[PDB]
Amino acid sequence: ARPGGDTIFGKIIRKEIPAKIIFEDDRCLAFHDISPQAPTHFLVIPKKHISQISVAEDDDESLLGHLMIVGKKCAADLGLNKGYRMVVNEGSDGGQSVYHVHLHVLGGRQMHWPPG
Amino acid sequence: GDTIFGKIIRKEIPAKIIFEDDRCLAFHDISPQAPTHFLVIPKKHISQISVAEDDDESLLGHLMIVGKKCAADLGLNKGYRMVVNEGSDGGQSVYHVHLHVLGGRQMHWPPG
Ligand SMILES: Nc1ncnc2c1ncn2[C@@H]1O[C@H](COP(=O)(O)O)[C@@H](O)[C@H]1O
Repeated sequence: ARPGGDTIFGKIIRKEIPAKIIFEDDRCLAFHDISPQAPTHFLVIPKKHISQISVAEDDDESLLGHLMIVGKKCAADLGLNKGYRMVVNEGSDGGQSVYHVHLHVLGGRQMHWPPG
Repeated sequence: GDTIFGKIIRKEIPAKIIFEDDRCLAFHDISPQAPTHFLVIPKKHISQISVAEDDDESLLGHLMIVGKKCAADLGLNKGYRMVVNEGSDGGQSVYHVHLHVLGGRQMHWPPG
């Protein structure tokens, strides 16, 4: 059990697969999405492996909130001064493709409603 | 300034409440975009995620944990999408921080 696991995102955490990194600390990593859906589109992920939000534990609250605080700070650092949308996809109906928790941050254009 | 979400927290206008604790409130969205569409909001008036403080971390994480628990209780066993909107480009509709939780249909990509 390599730390962070062997999903795409676990490999990125251990520098085994390349990524365009915006910010890194002891708890999380922010990097650009390889298939962007907006002019700016990045991901914020914990270093701790949690497969999906539906299985997060109560004591994971601080870490999940940290993803949002880092996401909003990275958005400011990238000049997203008109705003942005944060997204978590859970399971099949959420469209989830990578089973390591992650927060999308999208901006640099007008986002539409409904959010998919 | 006050918002309609402040009025909902204070019980001044009605909403279909799903869950409440000492620090947040979850309730069905009045303009639902999926068969299940609810909001989880802090009782603290944070106007937008861009002005949240570092010491709000665990409160924000609490919104997500409450959101995922309410989703399971509402029977969203095939999954769901969580969304926080910021500002004009994000489509933020009320200037009181709120986590959307949507499910009961396939959610699509891009997410708006
Ligand atoms: N190697 C990679 N580097 C950066 N982003 C990725 C990589 N592989 C997948 N993604 C993105 O990860 C997200 C996974 O889908 P989802 O689980 O629905 O959020 C998608 O937006 C992908 O484009």
